[PDB]
Amino acid sequence: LQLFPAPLLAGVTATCVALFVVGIAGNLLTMLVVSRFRELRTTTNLYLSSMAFSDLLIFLCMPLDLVRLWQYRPWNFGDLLCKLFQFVSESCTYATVLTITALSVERYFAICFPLRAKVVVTKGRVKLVIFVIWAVAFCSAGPIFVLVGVEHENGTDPWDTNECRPTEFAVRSGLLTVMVWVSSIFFFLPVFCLTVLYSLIGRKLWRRRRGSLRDQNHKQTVKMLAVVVFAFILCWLPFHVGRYLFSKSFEPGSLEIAQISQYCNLVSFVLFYLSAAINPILYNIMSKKYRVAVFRLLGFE
Amino acid sequence: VQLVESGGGLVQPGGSRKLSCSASGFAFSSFGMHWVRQAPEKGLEWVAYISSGSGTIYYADTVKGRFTISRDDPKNTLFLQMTSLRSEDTAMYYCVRSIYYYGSSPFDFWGQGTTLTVSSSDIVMTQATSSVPVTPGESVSISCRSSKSLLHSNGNTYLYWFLQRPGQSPQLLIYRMSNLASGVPDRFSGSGSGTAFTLTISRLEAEDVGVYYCMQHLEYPLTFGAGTKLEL
Amino acid sequence: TLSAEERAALERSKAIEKNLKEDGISAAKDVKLLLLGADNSGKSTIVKQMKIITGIVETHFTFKNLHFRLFDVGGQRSERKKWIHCFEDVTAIIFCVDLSNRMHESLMLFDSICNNKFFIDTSIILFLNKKDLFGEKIKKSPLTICFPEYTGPNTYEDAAAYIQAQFESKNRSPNKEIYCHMTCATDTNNAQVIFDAVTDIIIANNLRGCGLY
Amino acid sequence: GSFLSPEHQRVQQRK
Amino acid sequence: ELDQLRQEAEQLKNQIRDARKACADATLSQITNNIDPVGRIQMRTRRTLRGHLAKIYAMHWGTDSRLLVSASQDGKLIIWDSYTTNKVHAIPLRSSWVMTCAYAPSGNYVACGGLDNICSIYNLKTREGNVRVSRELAGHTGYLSCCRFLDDNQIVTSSGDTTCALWDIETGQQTTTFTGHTGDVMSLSLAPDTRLFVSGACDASAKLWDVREGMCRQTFTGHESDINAICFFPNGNAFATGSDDATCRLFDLRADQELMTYSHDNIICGITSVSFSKSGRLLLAGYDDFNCNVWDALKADRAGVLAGHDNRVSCLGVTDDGMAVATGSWDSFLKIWN
Amino acid sequence: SIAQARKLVEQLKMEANIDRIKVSKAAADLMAYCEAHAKEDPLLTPVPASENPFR
Ligand SMILES: CC(C)CCC[C@@H](C)[C@H]1CC[C@H]2[C@@H]3CC=C4C[C@@H](O)CC[C@]4(C)[C@H]3CC[C@]12C
Ligand SMILES: CC(C)CCC[C@@H](C)[C@H]1CC[C@H]2[C@@H]3CC=C4C[C@@H](O)CC[C@]4(C)[C@H]3CC[C@]12C
Repeated sequence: LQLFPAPLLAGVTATCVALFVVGIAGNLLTMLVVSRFRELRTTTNLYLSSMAFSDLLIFLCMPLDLVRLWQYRPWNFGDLLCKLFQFVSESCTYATVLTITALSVERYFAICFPLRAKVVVTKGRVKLVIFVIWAVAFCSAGPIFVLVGVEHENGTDPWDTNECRPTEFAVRSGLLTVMVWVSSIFFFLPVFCLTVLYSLIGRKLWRRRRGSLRDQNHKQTVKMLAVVVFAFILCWLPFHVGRYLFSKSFEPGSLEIAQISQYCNLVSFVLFYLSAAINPILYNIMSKKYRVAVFRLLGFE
Repeated sequence: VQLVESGGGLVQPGGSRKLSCSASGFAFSSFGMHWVRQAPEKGLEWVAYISSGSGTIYYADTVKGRFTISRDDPKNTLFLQMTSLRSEDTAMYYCVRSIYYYGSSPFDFWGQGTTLTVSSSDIVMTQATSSVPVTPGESVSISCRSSKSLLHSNGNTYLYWFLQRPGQSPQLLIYRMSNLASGVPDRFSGSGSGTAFTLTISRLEAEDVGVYYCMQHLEYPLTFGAGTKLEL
Repeated sequence: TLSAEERAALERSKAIEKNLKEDGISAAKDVKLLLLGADNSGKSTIVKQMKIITGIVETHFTFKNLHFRLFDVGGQRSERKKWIHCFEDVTAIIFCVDLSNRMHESLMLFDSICNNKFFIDTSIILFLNKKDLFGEKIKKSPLTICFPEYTGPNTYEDAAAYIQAQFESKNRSPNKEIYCHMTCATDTNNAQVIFDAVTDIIIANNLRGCGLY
Repeated sequence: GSFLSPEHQRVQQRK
Repeated sequence: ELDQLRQEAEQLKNQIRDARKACADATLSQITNNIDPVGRIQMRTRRTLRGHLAKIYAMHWGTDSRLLVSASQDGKLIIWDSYTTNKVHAIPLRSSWVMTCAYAPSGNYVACGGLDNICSIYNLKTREGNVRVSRELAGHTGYLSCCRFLDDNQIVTSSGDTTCALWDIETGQQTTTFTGHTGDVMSLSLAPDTRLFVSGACDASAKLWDVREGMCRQTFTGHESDINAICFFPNGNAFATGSDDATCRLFDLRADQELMTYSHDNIICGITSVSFSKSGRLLLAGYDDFNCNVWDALKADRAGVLAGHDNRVSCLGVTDDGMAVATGSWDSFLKIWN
Repeated sequence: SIAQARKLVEQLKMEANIDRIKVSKAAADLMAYCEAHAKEDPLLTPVPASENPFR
């Protein structure tokens, strides 16, 4: 237990179980509801069901993260297995991030140009948009296979000494710090749409009663536009500053930036698995159709 | 309801000729159309087929490659472009309409004919009789035989009967082996076995004298039988 | 589909399904509006453009590349409960009131329509016609004749604004809005007032479809 | 997902 | 004088209530108390007929037990082939506010009508290849609620102006007018020999008519709310009636009362449709709780549910050979059960 | 309202002069119909899948 102190690993494994059985609950429920009720198969629920797939696959890779977090040593599970867990989770965050950018564009056109004909991306070509997103999700996480892999200590017996780490060729060449700069445009480019398009949507909706209860309904709307913008900032700014300190930690003669990467990448651990759980909530909790569909599915209301 | 064809005449062999068929009095866009030709003393012979919307085209293997069928739904016309004309293509070409849904009557109206005069795995339908001496009031039975069972697994036996009076186009009598067509009297009747079929006329009149054909519609190409002539 | 005739029948079936979808696309870009006035109010006269189609009367017009369809059902003198579910899927209800005997009848009609079990989520455009005839007969015939609990100074500015409160007090549902507009009955403005109000319904329908309130 | 080795800094002074 | 004669009508109603009281020897429940139950009727969806855009208001089977028409408010009347799910015809209607449709027992004609107060007759065997309107019968003052063919020349239509009517499709005029209901007539059902028909209305009343005579023979009053659905027993000596108070009832034309009552305390929404199976042992009833229930028609047990629809079950039907049940609904799909 | 109210008693007298059988007999006749036509009901007792046209 050289990584973190002994009770501190125990508190993360407790709160990640609670994010597990809640994250897979609301994510299974979104795929069940859109499949059974043909009336709920809108364009918005087709983006949310593929986003419910990414938050289901991320939580399947969560057992392997805790055995790596409690034991970074040895790691004798699989020399080719740990390439896959790092590939599948990191390809899923690309898709999740780019789905949140996809919902921000479509609820821009639904509200800011409500009578528009929608010539470019029709409902039939929405299914093709989800395949372009998962194409860029799988190619941009593609270089994980060259980058990361099990690595033993030079000249030692590797039965108790391997590490699923970025191997020595990647830290030498500089291929790692290229990867962080390419992983960062999955943070800067959605935040330049989530904070631009949602600040233009609230520019229209606050123009309403200037142009009683109608005020109260557009006050709960921008209250929901502020939550899904700030919860993207809250979860993904510990992430991308977390893996930037990881890349700079291998720069020669640096220890003061190394230990900050131990703790920024631990508070980025929980917020990354919190965002996979509350993404079913934030998009499906003010929908009246969805709530009567769950009760019609469950049989209790 | 009428179909009128034009564009037939004396043609040198090897050349070309276009056949037109202009339709009047029915919704032409929803019918599939056939071409059927008749040699100067022989029986009927299927040529081509185009469906409704031109989505399916079949040809006879005699003409596959050198004939082209096409339809004009805004102008209500049908076309047969004929290339590389041999001396076996001297015939009289008939324009036939046919519509297909559940319970319909295909092959129920025939055109008038164009005289094209070129200068000089299938199912075989057998009408072994070719001439019967007939007296009015009597009972006639025309028998046809097939080299494959025309009965399908759905329950239909796709065998059709046509009558061609002397100097006229053919005319549907019985469709799908038992169904009397609209406009023909009740004295015609059809019975079958899957392989042997019978057409029974109860009492003869003078409006029944002609040549009787059997057709199969189980699979393509559609093969007629030889002619069974009735005379006085 | 094995037979030669079963193939051509299935080809006809697919041609029908394509023509059914090409009609469903052309009809989904239509705004359907149900006219529910009381007796003779102004309902048959607010239809600026007359393009019709005793039964049911449909008038239609187009305005700013948006095609409106207006369904009057005043000639259907039957029990209203039986055919009211036919119009469950309209965008809005356009209610006309004549401000110039039929006042408490129009209110009891408006109470039945606004609290209907098919017309929750269906917002209402309330026109109040003939304010050019309401303006002078209030000088001769005060609003205490029909509304005895009126405690105002018998002024056209607030007698018309008190009657508007009597209709909007029947709403009893937050999921539907009552837009309101006092027509002068000499105005070439009802096409725009419907158009501005239908846009606010479509935006608020889209906020509900995007899970965003 | 989002760590350095438990024995990180001591091998970097050795490299 | 008008008070004195209706005072005599008040005692004349007391006579027919006492004659119904005198004929009540034993309940149908205690007569059928010893026969074996039907068990548990489980049916599965064989076909699902997709292609209507708006919601479905009526369906009717053909007498050949294979073709069926369905009506919908997207403005199309579609003839289906139930064995292969093929669309034989699609008839574009003039007014899309259609509430009923019928098949001719010959198979050559299809009728429909609704909020336009018109019963339009469509010819299916044209010789031009297209389905066209042969006659539109216009004499009713309320919406058309039901229409049924007697043959290819006579049709009986129900209407919401408290009047059923018998038409002549050759000349296009009413032959016999049936008056006497005070509320809107919401349904009708023909006798198997087509000499009588019953009609249920919004005044909670059922009336037995006479076709060549034109008179009301019997009046049956048991329901507490609006009757939406009616169907004759297969031998023509009883009928079933479904209403908005979530109750079906079996009346019989010879003892002139009701026999059994089909209700459950979990059932709170009204019946939209009823029909009988080929022996008359099952009574299928469509509801607003989105599913259909099968009732043992002789013991009043509930034996089976047909739950497959996302919206209200609006129409229902059993074939003449008794093989399939088709249920249409407001979620724009027809299904077929077996 | 002067004569249609008196035409009401004429129809009400015409449906009172009818012969009602007893309700035990009409319950026994509907019971006797369903027993005789029971075996030709494909929804009550289903057919095998070889004779089912929808399977
Ligand atoms: C290499 C990168 C930068 C280019 C491709 C990634 C980004 C910029 C592209 C790829 C796929 C694109 C999305 C495709 C689908 C949709 C849904 C639509 O309703 C709004 C636009 C939106 C949301 C697009 C936004 C931009 C998008 C996410
Ligand atoms: C290969 C693994 C790791 C991930 C790939 C899974 C992705 C590509 C698959 C799995 C399930 C699929 C989704 C399920 C079905 C639909 C409904 C369809 O109308 C639009 C596309 C959509 C939403 C699919 C998009 C692609 C999808 C999300």
